[PDB]
Amino acid sequence: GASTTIEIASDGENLAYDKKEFTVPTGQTITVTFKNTSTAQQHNIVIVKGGEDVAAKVDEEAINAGPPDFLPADRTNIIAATKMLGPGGSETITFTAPAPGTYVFLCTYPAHYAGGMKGVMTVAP
Ligand SMILES: [Cl-]
Ligand SMILES: [Cl-]
Ligand SMILES: [Cu+2]
Repeated sequence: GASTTIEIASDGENLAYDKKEFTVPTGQTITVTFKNTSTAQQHNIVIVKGGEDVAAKVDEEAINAGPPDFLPADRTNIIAATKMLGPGGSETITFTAPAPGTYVFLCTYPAHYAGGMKGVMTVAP
């Protein structure tokens, strides 16, 4: 199940990814390519350091941070994040997988996380 190279995309015009979960091996370099395949939406992907409580706080810092990237000033709670992609844009991010555990991924464009645009990165031991 575990993989070091992940391809993920938005689903149509909905506030959802085409993957709700993926697994990565701990301690190794991971490549994640996100494609905003929508025709009219803004999307990113943010992998946070922990679960739903961390994700909620990053989402709130994001909407306060505002346009155009909607990300917090620093990455203390972020494993990796793309920039805010327009329709048809894509980005590839790179990070050492952290300690084994479950890590929420989410889009921080306003209302999209609450709208269900989220998933879980499981990090295998
Ligand atoms: Cl692999
Ligand atoms: Cl972003
Ligand atoms: Cu989004």
